[PDB]
Amino acid sequence: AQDFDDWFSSESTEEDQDKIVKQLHTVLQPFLLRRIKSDVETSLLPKKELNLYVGMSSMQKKWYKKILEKTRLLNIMMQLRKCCNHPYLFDGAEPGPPYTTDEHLVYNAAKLQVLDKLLKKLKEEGSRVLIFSQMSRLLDILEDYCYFRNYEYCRIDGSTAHEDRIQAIDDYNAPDSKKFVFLLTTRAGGLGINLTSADVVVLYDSDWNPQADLQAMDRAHRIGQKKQVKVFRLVTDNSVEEKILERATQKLRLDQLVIQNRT
DNA sequence: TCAGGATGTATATATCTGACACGTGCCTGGAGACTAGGGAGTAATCCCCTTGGCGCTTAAACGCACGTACGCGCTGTCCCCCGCGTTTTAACCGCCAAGGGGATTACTCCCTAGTCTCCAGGCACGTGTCAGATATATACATCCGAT
Repeated sequence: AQDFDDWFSSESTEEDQDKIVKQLHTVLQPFLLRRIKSDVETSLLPKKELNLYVGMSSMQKKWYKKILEKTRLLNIMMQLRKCCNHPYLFDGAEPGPPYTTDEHLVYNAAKLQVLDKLLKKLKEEGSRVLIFSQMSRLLDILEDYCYFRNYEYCRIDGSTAHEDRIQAIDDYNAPDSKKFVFLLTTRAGGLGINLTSADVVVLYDSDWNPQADLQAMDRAHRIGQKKQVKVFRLVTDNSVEEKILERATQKLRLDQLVIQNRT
């Protein structure tokens, strides 16, 4: 790898004039054969994105500052991603006992406040949303929030057997089906699962590996999809999520400069 | 169940002694210079630990059901151990003898350690092998429980 990693001049970024990369274009030419889905009209429909930025909530603003300045408050970087997702995960941020599922849950979640409105705006359009979230515990908050709004939902997350998985996917992929939100996790098993009878997914949380979220949005974008599929990605503002997305971005963009110019 | 005894438990009192107070001499804790080296701060570099997860194999752990054997309660029946009176004898002071042992308090002085300077042999670390010990199967021998 010394002749492969370092010789390539620090990923050919700070010491390249689009020449050494041109060399590697033909270096690994006779080893790979990558053919684009653009050249075939299988999905025959390009995808769409938003990167909507969520003004961070109030009680979250308390916690994020609290985490910084010095309960198992270890691995700080991901802890801040919990605060950026929902403070209710911190065991105590939510109002104490007794426990009720009401609008107070919606207030203390900067993403969910924005997400709630958009979940309404697609209800009238006959869309069915496919939430993909990290930290399966985060699903439980959405699950109960789904229970609060009287929405049709089913869950297929980790620790659910495939026979449970297949009946769950049938409920969503049924003829004249009625499920609106169907929960998963960013991994959600292999590519095999068929979600082409859908039109909108939500990447509630981003990931370090963009390819790990590339195929997840391909779950909807797979073959047979006729209508346009809409993919969301909530991004916390002036927080840890800001740096993760660009970290994914440059790793994502690394693919194009290396692979996406051969064929 | 109630009156009849033996035993601490208080009471007050004369006596012994051993804590408490006081004064001196001596040594050591404090003040004050001087210095040098131990540790605190910095800043590379590599490896491990954390917190979220995800998917898979495969034994253990759990639950359920007979169904014994044993933990427990009762009874009996010794026999052994406790309470009490009676002797008696061994501990416990007091003594005597002489000398040795062990602690101090000086003096003296050899010799054996620490303290340095060089300098090479240990020994630890990073490699590259082989063989001792598994794991399976596989046939063998060898208790255990029911006819």
